[PDB]
Amino acid sequence: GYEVHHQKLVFFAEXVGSNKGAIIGLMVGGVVIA
Amino acid sequence: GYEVHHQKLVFFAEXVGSNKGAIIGLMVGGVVIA
Amino acid sequence: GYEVHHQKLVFFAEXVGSNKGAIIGLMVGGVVIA
Amino acid sequence: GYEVHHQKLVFFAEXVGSNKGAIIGLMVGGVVIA
Amino acid sequence: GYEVHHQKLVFFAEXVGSNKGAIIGLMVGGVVIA
Amino acid sequence: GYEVHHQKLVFFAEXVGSNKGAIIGLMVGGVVIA
Amino acid sequence: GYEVHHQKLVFFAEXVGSNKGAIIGLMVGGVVIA
Amino acid sequence: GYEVHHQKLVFFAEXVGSNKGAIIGLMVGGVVIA
Amino acid sequence: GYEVHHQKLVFFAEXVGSNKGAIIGLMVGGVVIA
Amino acid sequence: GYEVHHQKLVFFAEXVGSNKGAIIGLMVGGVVIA
Amino acid sequence: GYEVHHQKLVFFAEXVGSNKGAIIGLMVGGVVIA
Amino acid sequence: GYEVHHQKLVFFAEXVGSNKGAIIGLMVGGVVIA
Repeated sequence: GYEVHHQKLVFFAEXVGSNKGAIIGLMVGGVVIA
Repeated sequence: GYEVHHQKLVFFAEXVGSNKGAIIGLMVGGVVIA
Repeated sequence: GYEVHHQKLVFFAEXVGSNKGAIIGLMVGGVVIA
Repeated sequence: GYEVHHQKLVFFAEXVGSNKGAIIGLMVGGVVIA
Repeated sequence: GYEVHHQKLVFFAEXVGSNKGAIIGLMVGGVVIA
Repeated sequence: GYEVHHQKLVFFAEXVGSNKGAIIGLMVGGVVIA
Repeated sequence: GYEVHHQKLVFFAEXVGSNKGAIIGLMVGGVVIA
Repeated sequence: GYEVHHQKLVFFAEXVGSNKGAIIGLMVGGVVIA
Repeated sequence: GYEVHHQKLVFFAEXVGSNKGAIIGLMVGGVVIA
Repeated sequence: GYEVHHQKLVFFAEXVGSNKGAIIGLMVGGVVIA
Repeated sequence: GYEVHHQKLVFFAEXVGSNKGAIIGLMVGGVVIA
Repeated sequence: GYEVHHQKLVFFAEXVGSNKGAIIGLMVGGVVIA
């Protein structure tokens, strides 16, 4: 079990052209890339 | 079981042309890229 | 089981031309890209 | 069990062209790259 | 069990072209590269 | 059990072209490269 | 003459008990405290 | 003459008890404290 | 004449008790303390 | 004439009790303390 | 004339009790202390 | 004329009690102490 709390996240992104993947600020769980 | 709470997220994005993927600020669960 | 609560999310997006993917501020569940 | 709390994260990204992977600010869980 | 708290993280990224891997600011859990 | 707290991390990255591995600012857990 | 434009401001405040002063997100002009 | 434009400001404040002064995110002009 | 543009500012504040002065994230102009 | 542009500023503050002065992240202009 | 651009500044402050002066991350112009 | 650009500055401060002077991370211009 995951207990994630009290996060202050600021995400700046620039350009980001032809993104074919995942761009996530805060991710809880699992990321599978194929 | 996931328990996510008390998040203050700010997401800035610029440009972002021809995005074919997922751009997520806060994601809970699972991301599969194929 | 997922328990997500108490989120303060601000999402800024600029440009974003010809987006063919998913642009989500807060996502709970699962994202599959194909 | 993971207990993650009280994080102040600032993420700056520039360019980021043709990203086919995962770009995450804060990730809790597991990342599998294939 | 992992207990991670009270982190002040600043992440600067530039260029980052054709990224096929994982670029994470703060990661808790496990990273498998294949 | 790991107890990590009170970290002030600043991460500067430049160029970073065609990254196929993991670039992490703060990582807690385990990294397996294959 | 002041020309202020194109500002994206996010202001988070917590607690803030018995405030006797001015708490302003974006202020243009002049502030006099006495 | 002042020409201020294109600002992305995020302001986090915590506690802030019995504030008798000015707490400003973005201020253009003049501040006099007495 | 002042020409200030293209600023990405993140301001974290904690505690801040009995503030009698000016706490500003981005200030353009003049500050006089008396 | 001052031309200030393209600044990425992150400001962390802790405690800060009974501040009678000016605490500024980015300041353009002039500061006079008396 | 001053031309200041392309600055990546991270400012950490701790304690800072009874500050009667100026605490600035990035300052352009002139500072007079009296 | 001053041309200052491309600076990556990290400033750590601890304690800093009863500061009556100027504590600046990056300063361009002139500092007069009296």
